Formats: sequence, C-alpha cells, structure tokens
Amino acid sequence: IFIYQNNITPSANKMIPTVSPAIIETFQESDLVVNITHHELVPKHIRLSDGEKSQLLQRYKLKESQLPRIQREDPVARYLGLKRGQVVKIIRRSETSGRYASYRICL
Amino acid sequence: LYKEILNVIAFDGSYVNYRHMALLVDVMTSRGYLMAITRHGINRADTALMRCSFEETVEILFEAGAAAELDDCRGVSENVMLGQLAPMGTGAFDVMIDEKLL
Amino acid sequence: YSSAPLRSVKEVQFGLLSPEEIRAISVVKIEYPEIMDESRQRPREGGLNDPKLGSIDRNFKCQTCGEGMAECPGHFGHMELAKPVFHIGFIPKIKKVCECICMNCGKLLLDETNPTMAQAIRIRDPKKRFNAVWQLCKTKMVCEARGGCGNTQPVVRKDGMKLWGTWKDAQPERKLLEILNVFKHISPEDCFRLGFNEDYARPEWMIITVLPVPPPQVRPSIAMDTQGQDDLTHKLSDILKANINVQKLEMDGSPQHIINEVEQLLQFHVATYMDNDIAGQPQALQKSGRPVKAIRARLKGKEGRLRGNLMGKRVFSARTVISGDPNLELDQVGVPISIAKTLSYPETVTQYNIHRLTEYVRNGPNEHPGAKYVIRDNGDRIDLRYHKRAGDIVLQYGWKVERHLMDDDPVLFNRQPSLHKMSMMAHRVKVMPYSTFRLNLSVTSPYNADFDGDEMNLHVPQSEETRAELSQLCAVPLQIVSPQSNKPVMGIVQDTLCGVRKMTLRDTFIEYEQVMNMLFWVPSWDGVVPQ
Amino acid sequence: ALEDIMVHYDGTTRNSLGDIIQFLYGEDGLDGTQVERQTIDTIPGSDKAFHKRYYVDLMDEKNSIKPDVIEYAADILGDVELQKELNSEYEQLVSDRKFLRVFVNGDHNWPLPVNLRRIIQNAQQIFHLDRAKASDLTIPEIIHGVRDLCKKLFVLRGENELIKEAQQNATSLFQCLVRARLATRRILEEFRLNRDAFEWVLGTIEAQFQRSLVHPGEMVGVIAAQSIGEPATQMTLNTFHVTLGVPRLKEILNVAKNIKTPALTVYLDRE
Amino acid sequence: STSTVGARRRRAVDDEENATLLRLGPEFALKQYDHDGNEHDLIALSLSESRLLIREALKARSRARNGSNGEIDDDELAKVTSGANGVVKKTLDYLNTFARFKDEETCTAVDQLLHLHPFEIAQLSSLGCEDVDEAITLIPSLAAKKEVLQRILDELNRLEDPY
Amino acid sequence: QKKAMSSRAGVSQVLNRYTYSSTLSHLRRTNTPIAKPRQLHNTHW
Amino acid sequence: MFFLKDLSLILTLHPSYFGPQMNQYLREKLLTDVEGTCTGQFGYIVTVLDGMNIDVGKGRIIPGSGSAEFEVKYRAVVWKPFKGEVVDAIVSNVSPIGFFADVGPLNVFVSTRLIPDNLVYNPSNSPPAYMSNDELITKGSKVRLKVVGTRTDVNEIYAIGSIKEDFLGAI
Amino acid sequence: LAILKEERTTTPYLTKYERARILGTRALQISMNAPVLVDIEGETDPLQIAMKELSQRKIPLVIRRYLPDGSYEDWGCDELIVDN
Amino acid sequence: GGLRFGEMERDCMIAHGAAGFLKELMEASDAFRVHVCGICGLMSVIANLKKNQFECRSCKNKTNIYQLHIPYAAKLLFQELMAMNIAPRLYTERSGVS
Ligand SMILES: [Zn+2]
Ligand SMILES: [Zn+2]
Ligand SMILES: [Zn+2]
Repeated sequence: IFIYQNNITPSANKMIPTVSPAIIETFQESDLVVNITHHELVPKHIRLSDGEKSQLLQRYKLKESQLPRIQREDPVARYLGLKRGQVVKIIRRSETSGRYASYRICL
Repeated sequence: LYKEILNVIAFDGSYVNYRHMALLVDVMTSRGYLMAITRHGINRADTALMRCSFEETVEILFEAGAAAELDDCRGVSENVMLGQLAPMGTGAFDVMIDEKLL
Repeated sequence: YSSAPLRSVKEVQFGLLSPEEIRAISVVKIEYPEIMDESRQRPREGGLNDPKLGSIDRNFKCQTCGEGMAECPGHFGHMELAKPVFHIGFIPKIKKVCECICMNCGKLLLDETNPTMAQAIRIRDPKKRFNAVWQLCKTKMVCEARGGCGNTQPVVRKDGMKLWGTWKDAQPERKLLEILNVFKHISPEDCFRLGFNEDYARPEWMIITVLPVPPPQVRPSIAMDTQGQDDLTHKLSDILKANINVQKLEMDGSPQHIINEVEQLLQFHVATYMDNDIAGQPQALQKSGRPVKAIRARLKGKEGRLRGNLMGKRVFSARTVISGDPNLELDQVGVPISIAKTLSYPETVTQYNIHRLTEYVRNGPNEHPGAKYVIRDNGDRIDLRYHKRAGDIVLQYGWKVERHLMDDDPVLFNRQPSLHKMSMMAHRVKVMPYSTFRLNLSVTSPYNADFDGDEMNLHVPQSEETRAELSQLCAVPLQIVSPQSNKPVMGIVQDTLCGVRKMTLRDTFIEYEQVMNMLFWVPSWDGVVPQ
Repeated sequence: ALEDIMVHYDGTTRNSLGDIIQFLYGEDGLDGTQVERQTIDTIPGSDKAFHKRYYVDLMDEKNSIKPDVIEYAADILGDVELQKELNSEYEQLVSDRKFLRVFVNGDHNWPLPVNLRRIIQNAQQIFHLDRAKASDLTIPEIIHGVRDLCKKLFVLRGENELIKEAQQNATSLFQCLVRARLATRRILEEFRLNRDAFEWVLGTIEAQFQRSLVHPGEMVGVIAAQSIGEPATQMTLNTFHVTLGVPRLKEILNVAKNIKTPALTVYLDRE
Repeated sequence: STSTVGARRRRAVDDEENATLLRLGPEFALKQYDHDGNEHDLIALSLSESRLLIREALKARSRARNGSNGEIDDDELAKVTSGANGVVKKTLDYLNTFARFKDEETCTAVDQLLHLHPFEIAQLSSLGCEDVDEAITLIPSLAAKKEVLQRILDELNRLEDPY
Repeated sequence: QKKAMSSRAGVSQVLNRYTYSSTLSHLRRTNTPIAKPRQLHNTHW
Repeated sequence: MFFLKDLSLILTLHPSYFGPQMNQYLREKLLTDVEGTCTGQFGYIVTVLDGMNIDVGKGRIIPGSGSAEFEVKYRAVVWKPFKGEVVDAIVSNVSPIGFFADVGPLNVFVSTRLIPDNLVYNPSNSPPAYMSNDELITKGSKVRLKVVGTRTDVNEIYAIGSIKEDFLGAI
Repeated sequence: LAILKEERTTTPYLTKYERARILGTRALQISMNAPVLVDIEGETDPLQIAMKELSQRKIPLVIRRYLPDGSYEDWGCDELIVDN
Repeated sequence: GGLRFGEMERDCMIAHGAAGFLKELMEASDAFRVHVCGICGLMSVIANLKKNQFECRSCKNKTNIYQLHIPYAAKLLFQELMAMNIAPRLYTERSGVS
C-alpha cells in the first residue's frame, strides 16, 4: 500500500501485478484526507468469505451474474480492497423496514 | 439519485410511495454504475426482440442475426410479440390436474 | 384442423441466410421482371410473383398446397444476382472485419502471441470481444509472419456503397471489389474470435449472392376492380432489371471497365430495397418523387410493425361519447342498446343455460335481449339473420352461441392517454337507450374524463376466464385504493360534494315528508326511521 | 425500462434475467395499497414525557400500575421476577427510540402496513370497555403476548438463516410501531383492554399484516414506472415560480454530464 | 409423437449411415439414459428372450385388467389385452416360431453366459450358429473381438431347448 | 411535381364552409414553417 | 435387434374424463396411440412393459380451454431393422422379381438380382417358387436374409436385402 | 427437477392472480360441459359454480409455482389458504 | 374498422397482471396458424392440409413439424426479416437451459 503524494510514474506502477500471489494497491494522498466511508450517504459494506458467498448463492438460487455488482475502481471497493469475484453485503437504514440487506459482487 | 428524483416530484405537491422511485433508482444503479434510462442504457443490457421494441428497432435485429443471438423469450415483450401468455403474475406458473385427487 | 402437433415458441435463433439455403427453399426461379399478362392475358407469368409463390384472385392455386389466400402463409422465391453485393446494413461490419483481417491470405492480425490480444480473446461477450479486438487490429497493417505473407494491409474508408483503401512515397489507391473470397478463407476459430457463429451466421454471408424474394402477403397488390402494385414489388423489379443487363454485358462485348459502372447500380438497388434512408443522399425516389419505402422503413419504431402492429394493435370493441349518470352504481357503465346489439359473447351451450339461449337465439339479432350467431361442433357458422332455419334451430350441448352483451357482463372500459393502472377498469354492463356510454361521476378522475365531448373505448372479454380475470383484478371496486400514492383515487366530485357540505351545517334541517323520501333513496335502508 | 420487473415467488424483485433488482420489494415486501400514515410514538417528545408513558416500576410506590388498572395491582407490587420482564421491555423501547433517530429529521409520520390506531378502536366498542373497572392480564399476559405476535408477522419464509435474517431485517420498523402501542402502560392505562380484547387485537394485527404483504406475480416495474411518470404529466415544462420539475426529471433520467444548475451544499463542521 | 430420454438441442445434417458396424441410430447408443435420470446400458433383446418379456407383460396386464400349442395359448391372451394391433400377433407368431428356447431359466442361462456390445450378445443368441467363420460372418462386428467364440457357440446348441 | 416532393404542403387548402365567420377567418390566415416564435410578441399589436 | 427403449408421450385430455378412475383412461388411451405405431426414429412400437406402475406425473391445465396436459413416461419393446443386420423370417409372397420375407412385424424383399444366379424363378408352379441345383423356395419355406437397405414409411418400415453372401438362404 | 412437499417455502396463501385464474379456468372448464363437484344449488353461470367449488375447496387443481432459477413448488387449491 | 389496443393499453393490462385477457393481441385481432420446421426454425413448410403431406424440401423433412399460433403481424415481421436476409428461427423447445 504505497501512498503517492502527487503522482507515480507510468514507468513505475507498470510493475504492480508482477509479484503474485501477493497484490499491491496505490492511493493518492489528496484522496485519503477524509475517510469516505464516514459520509452520511455511505452505508456500511462488508466482505464475505468464499463460504459466506457460496452460501448467499445457494440461499437465493443465484447465478453470480444475477447479483447486483460494484465497480473495482469504486471508492468503497478500493477502501476495503476488493477483488474481481468477491461479494459485499451492504446494510443501510430504510424508511420502510428500518434496515435492508443488499449485496454487490465486484466485477 | 433517489433524493434528487424524490425532490422533483415533491417540489410539485404530489406524493409517491418510496418503493416506486426506489425501484427505478435501483434499476439504474445495480449493473455497477449509472445506467441511463435511454437508448444508451437499459436498452443496451443483456436483455433481442425486446430491446428491438424501442428506438434502434432494425439495426438491433441486424446485429442480432449477425452474431446469431438466442432469445430466451423470458421477456414480457417477446411473448406479446409472439402471442403467447407472458410469465406475468397470472402466467408466472402452471396449472395441472391432479388425477390422484380427481 | 391441422394434424401437426401444436407448440409455443420457447426460443428464437437469429442468423443470416447462407446463399445455398435461400436457393434450397425457393420455389421460384424468378427470371422475368414483369408480373403476369401472358401478353395482356391475365394470369401470372412463370417469371415474377407466383412462378409458384403465393397467389391472388381467390384461387386455391398455389402449388396445389391450395388453401387459397387465407391459410397459405407466403412462399419464398429467389434470384441469382450476377455479382456479389453488400448487405446495406452490414456494410459497417463488413468493413470493420477487413480492418481486422489480412487479405490475399485471410487470417487474424493478432495471435495469442500478442499479449493485449490474449485478454481481448478471453473477453466472453460475443459483442465486446469483437469490440476490443477491432480496437487493436485496426492499427497494425503488416501481416507479420506463424501464418505468412506480410503483404501490407490497406487502410479502408467508406465512400457511398464502396470500400476503398490505400497501400503505402505517396499511397496507391484501389477500390476493393475480392472481399467475399477473403472472408470465406477466414478461419473457423477466427469467425468465432470475432462476433460470429459458424452454424447460424458466418462472416461471409454478410454479402449476398442469391437474393431471397419475399411473396405476395408481404408485398400485396391492390387492383382497382387496372394495375396496382406494391412498392417492394418494384425495387425487386428494379433490381431484377439491373441484374439482367449486367449479365448481358458479361457474355457479349464486355467493355471490362464499363461494366463496373453498371455493377454499382445493382449494389444500389439492393441497398435501396432493404434500406432507403442513408448517408450518401441519393434518396432514390420512385417516378413521381415518392421516396419508396425500404423494408427497414416498415419496421422503424412507432407505426412500424414492431411498435406499431405488435406492441399494440387495433382490437369486440366500441367507442362513443361519455356523459356521467348520477343513478349508476359506481362500477356500472351504461351501454347504448345499439352497441350491445352489435358486440357478442361466445357462450357454450350448457344444460344450465340451454333454455335461456334457445330463447335468446329465437329472439334474433334485432331484439335486444337476443343473439346473432350459432356455431355447431362442425367448425362452421350459422348467421342468425339470414339462414333459412333462423327461428328453427334447436341447440346441442357443446355448440357455442354468440349472444348480445347483457346487463352485468364484465367489460374493459378505458380512456386514453392510458397512463394508469386505472386508465382501464372492468365495469358491470347496463344496456341503456341513447347513443352514449354512461359512467358514474366518482369514477371520473381515474380516467380523467369530462363530458365536453370526450370519448371512451370499450373492450369485451371473450373466454370464461378472460371475464373472471377482468372482474377479480380490474373491477372498479378493487381499484379504489391507488398503490401509487397509497391513498384512494376516487372521491365525491362537484354537485354531490358541494351539496354534501350544505346538508351538513347545523343550520340544515329537514322535515318528515322529506326525511322519508330521503331514507327511501338509500337502497340498503333498514326500513327504520331514526328518532 | 421496467416492463419485465415482477415480484417472484421467493419475494425477490427481478427481471427477464433473474438479475435481482431488489431482494424484498420495497425493502419490506409490502403492497402499497395496504399501507397508511402512522406515527411512531417513541421517536418524538422529551425523555421526561417518554418515561412517564411506557415506564412501569413494580418496585416503586409512585411508578407502579395502580391496582385500579390491573386486577392484580396490589398482589403484583414488588415482584422481582416480573419487574425483570418489565425491564426487558422498557430496555427495548429505549433501543428503539435511539434506533429511530434512521429518521434524523425526527418526523415520526410514516407509511406502515396494518393500521393499529383503528384496529384497537374496533376492540374499543366491540366489547364495550369502561374507563373505570380494571383489566385482567398478567404482566406476562401483555409483554409475553406481544413477543409471540412478532413471531407470526412473517414476510419471507425460508428454512435457513440468511433468509431468517432477512425476516427480522425487513420487518423491524413495524415491530417498533407494534411495541409503541402495546407497551404494558398504554395497553392498560390508556386503552383499558380486557384479556379478551388483547387476544383479539393481537390476532388481527397478525391477520391484517399477512394480507398486507405483496403478491408474487405483481407486475411491479410497469407499476412503479407509471406511478412515477403519471405525477409528471401533471407538471409544467417551466422551471420558474434551481433547474427543477419536468426538465429536471429529464435531465436526470438522461444521467446528464452537465446539468444547467450544478450547485452544491456544504454544512459547517460539528461545532 | 413420443420422444425418448435423449433431449439434445438441434440448433439449426449429421446422421451417418446405419450399419452392422455397430453404428446404430443416435437413439440406440451403447449409452442411453434411464427414466429416473441414470445411465444405463442399451437393451439387447434376442428373439425368444423377447417372446418372454412380451408374454409376461401381456399377462400381468390381463391380471390387473381383472382387478403350435402356444400358437393358441397366445392368440387368446391377445384378443383381450391387445388393441385388437395386428403387428403384435405377427411379432408373436414369428417370435414364437423362431424363438430358440422355452424356460425363463434356459433363457436366463444364455444371458448369464454370453454377457460384447448389446446387439451382438443378442444376435448370437437369436441366430443359429456353428462355425466362428459363420458367426463372425453373420455378425461382422465381431471378427477381432474374440478368438475363433466357438466354445460358446456350442454351449448354446447344448442348451438349445428341444421343440 | 416530379421527383421533387422537396416542397411545402399547406399552401392552398380547402376553403371552410361550416359557418360564415369560419370562411372569413380561413382567408385571413397565416402560416410559418418551423419555444420563442409561438409567443405573442409586442410587434404583434 | 429387439430393444427396450424408455420413451414418453403427451396426451391432452378433455375435462369430461375428469372422473375418479382417470389414471385408467389415460393409460388405455396411451396404448391406443403407442402399441402399434412406427417411426423410423424409434422403430416399431409393439408392446408396453410393466403396465401397472405406468407413470403419469401431475398434468397441467391448458389455459384457453380446460384440458390437462400429461407427460406419460413409460418403457416398451420395439424393433427397427438396421442395414447389414442379419435375420430370418417366413417367406410371405413371391414373384418374378423376387420374394418377400417376414421377420416379425416386418417385410424385407429379395431381388432376383440379389440371389445366387443358379436359382431361377419358377414359371407355372403352385404355389409359385424358385429352383436351385438342389434348393426350392416357396411361401412356407424359412429363409435367413441380410438387410442391405432400409426405407422408412407411413406406419411401416420395409427394407431390402440379399442371400448372395454365404450362410444365407434356406435352413 | 422437483422440490419435496417438504421444505416448501412460498406463501401458504393464494395470490390474487392464482385465485383469479383458478376461478377463471375452472369456470370455462365447467362451461365446456365439464363435470362439477358440488351442488349446483340452482346455480347456472359457471363462474358462480366455480366460486362455490372454491368455498368448499373441491376444485381438483394444482398450482406449480416457478422460481426464477427454474424449479417449482406444487400446491393444491385445497391446501392454499384462501384469505383475500 | 376496429379500435386499436396500442402500447399504452398493453402496459396497463400488464400492470394488472391480466395475463390471459391481454393474450386474448391474439383472439381479438391477428392470430394465425403458421407451420414451422423442427429443424430450420422457419415458416417454410409446404403444408397441404388434407393429404397431410407436410414437407419442407431444402431441409427435406415430412416427419418433424410443428404448428404454432402467432399474430400474423408477427408472421409478417419474420417473412420481412428473411427477405432482408436475417433468419428468425422459431424453436419449440429450449436447449440453452437456465
Ligand atoms: Zn402454399
Ligand atoms: Zn496474410
Ligand atoms: Zn427445415
């Protein structure tokens, strides 16, 4: 997790996915001054073991694609450091039931 | 997105129930980002006969016979176009005579 | 009745006609460009329309597959073009394909070898694959030698109905004729690499060799008792003629560079026929200025087949002028006798209603509580107003009778613009006099009508369930509480409202004489005058 | 854009692809028709006036149910085991009060299935209750009884947990409204319900609710689609009297990259 | 109509010739599919063995339906439990004037033995045979699937129920 | 006429005859080939 | 050659027959539509095994009218000749162009051109026969033939064949 | 496919659409000279006859409810509680 | 003529979940019996409705044939698409599953 101040070189970062299994992320400084999750509109998200996931799917009879998605370059997706294939349970307040439980897989 | 749409209905005195706006809001949102309710949106998802019944009608078919698309016929539209009962409430199931109980 | 098993479409497969198939299917060699006249004699020359295709004039004739006009869907014929042509709407892809494949050879321009290509090659999406691919191969123009012959690939551009490119000091311009051949060679795993399908639609078929000629029901003729021929039944002939001359220049003193000048014409008329609304203007008007509807014009949304004839069609229906009636239960709808005596309802004969039906039938189509058609098991119909056995007929359980709509028949009443679940509601029928649909006031705002001339459409259910479905979910009473704003959507309007106010004030008093005639008007009245 | 959206036999709102658009229609699985503007008591008012309403203290001369309300008012004063079920309860209501302040506005009026205000008013005269002679409910009768109710207000039905969770989830809000009107204090001091009445109100809340649930089949999309566009045909193209109304909705549905009025509201920091 | 338990999706011309090259229709592959959704070996039915399956069903049939010497004792069980279906009479006479056995055991035996790809195990049973040169000829699919089979061929005429 | 429909239809119509004030009106009519033009300008006084 | 294939059939049923013993009527109608049919696809449907436990499954009610649709899943005994297949039946008829034989529910015909030359068609003989240097064939006589080709027809599958090879002919 | 009479999850109540259509079907069924399982206590209009056939839960019919994935749940008209 | 049941009228019925009635686009308008091919899902079939003869040479069939009920406007939609060279195959059984 490198925290580049103004910007990294195009020659540089072109060396990230070059050391698997391990994985690396890049975060600009001026973009972490305020924790975005902290926002009013931002509801709480949550990761899911390939167990809690392989469950949601059986429990709802879903074909993975039929599940609401979330972007890899999504502000929150990055924050919790998701990956293509991981699921996320969102839990927010609802003026209809009190709390609703939605899920987004990360494409 | 919701808040903004709501404030557009509500700025007119008219009242609509959450569930409605929400559903719309949700449909635009779910595929990952902000899919617009336009020829360049929903009418561009993995939904051929269907999307063909709105805006790009013909080319939508052309590049459909081109890549040889297969249509479920799971869309309300397909069935209307076919003249079959569509999987809509009343048709979202089957009705069979139980000989045993008969 | 058709012995063949009855089924419903559970899947639709799209693709492009392989020339060999069109040939297969065709029942007409279609060589001549005229219609019929065996030298003025009316018939149908073995040349154009019906050289075995469908038919006109109420003549079973149609390759003995009889059926005459109604029952006989059309029958396709074909036409061997003199030289390969571009399918007007695919000209875009046909071009983007070449931009991605090499000529003189015919294979991809980026193999698993190129990394950025692997990726594109893994993108599972018949469309975004062929998308990402082209975004790559449109740059490299050297058939690098794996496969061989690095002949430089030209940069292609669109000029009207022809694809041309330059090979490079200073270029060298040539007009790509040739293409089809290259495509045919394109590898099978390659069709698939691009957005294709080896079975249903191979890249090559985007170019037409043998043209599929659609039959009469498609381009019907309209005689004036005198000629009368459809629009398409012309640009078929315009094409046919542009084909004839071509060939008769390739088997005679063929001035090889004065033929192409005549090939471009056929390419055009065939562009026309299917599409006649393009970039390179030349509207291609029919003698008179008339634009000439291209097949694709018949489809363009709204008015055009898809949105005009399928997502909505004219349909046992009636419409006239509304005026409200303050003495009709909320859910009723007064229908002018005239109309009830016109709209019928197929009620099968049953030992519960035989007695009443045999009466309604004798009554004839001109007495109101009557009927107008009796249909025996033998799929045939008796017209209750002519048949010499009009008043005769004694029914048979199982026969169906078409009776006049009667009081308490559920029917769909509506007023468009139909933007509500409530713009259409099922009402109890009440046959009444005078030429107008008489609806209740409180059921006014749902349709949003007034009586300054406003008209209303009425539809009549036809099955025993159709009706039920209309009364169990669309009945006006079920509609009183609107889901859109979780509150009712019909209240007390005008007079009734205005007055209900007055009548309420402490100052409003009524004496016995009237307090009685008032209690009488309440139908449910317990029959007890309150202290 | 919503044609093919319809509640499914499992209570999922999906389309012609099975793609789940909503796991429980409206985030509760309720049919708008059966819903009315109720007022969640708990939320509004002072901490002082709150307590004086739902608080019951059997271990106290001044904060106990006077034996003129209950039929065991004196034989109940001081019971430690009862004052505990009475805590579970009062401790709950407080969890609510703080959980509802979901609505940072404080506005306690919201659309909620099963109209409890009336449902009780029906008991009111069905058994003719006097604002004088005492009820006949064990404190367990009331408290325990409202818990057994919550158990039958089923929306989703699944056997497993993820489902059973959704159950509790998409319900909650209701339950709070439920407790709010079925706190021992109110149920006895406000609407003197007999033992009989209570068993009726309860039974009805339950029944009513079950009817108020959405029906799988409900062609939901076309519904909300219109429900939204309809109250739009009734607006003016004008943006007079920030870009709003007709053109705005337009602006939005288009997911415009350059709205006429962009503007942006920022609030100071806490202090 | 009446379709089998092999529902393939014929998506938009590949049915080679039928020969004793053991290339039976696609509807009779060595691997057909059971009604319960299981995999099951084809069902070879040499004559006589066929004559039994038939006689047995026509019987437990004329049972719940009431809930040259055999040429007759079979013509009767017919005009009662049969559509009343000439094809069967023929398939029964023929299957009874050529059946090579009589006892459900003598038939069990042949099978407990012979059991090659189903068609063979049957042809060998319903067709008289002496030499291998002969069997390998009237059953041209064998040839290299069993050295000159001769033993077995004998063991048949040895259990070849008398007539 | 010809392959020139690229003209304007409207010029010359079928004179009204429902009422007298109908006919007068019809003759004193103006057209304008196609939110601001439709307005009643001042100059219109 | 005889097989036991696991088929199924669909029958629509008018509401009239919605009595207490319905299972019964479907079953008996099943038989009227299967036992005796013939498709080149499935061959000769001749007999339905294990009647008693026939499978009906619940049937669905067609929307327009009232009938119920049942997918009856059974199992039966069938027989469909293959090319190159070898069997033997009783000679049925016999002309100048050859003779027809009957193997079960079938009739395979042998051409005077698909026999051994030294066997000529007999002129005035009763019943008309064929003479060999030693053999004599007529109606009655049993023949073992080889099915060269097969033609699928109406509700009957006929074929052709020869006895020009070895080990074929009378027995 | 399938789904035991057990582990059945859908509503034990009858959707307005189910009832509407059941009565629908059974109604025309009767008008098709079908056989009735009640006492036409003088009734003659099929939908009425069927409405009765409902209140006495003697309408031999089964609703095969489909799930988005493709599986189903069978329920008899007798079972299905008919609140509405 | 007859009053049109245009799109908007469609919509509503669909909102009502009035499945059958809406299906009844068919009974009150188009409807039509076309004969498809079990193989090349087309409206080719030469159905001489009497002597039963069905066929569809080119695909040379006389055995696997189906009859269907669709709105003639639609039958036309297809004939049209074909003459534009696109092939709307009509299949009576799902093979792709899901
Ligand atoms: Zn024809
Ligand atoms: Zn090359
Ligand atoms: Zn075909």
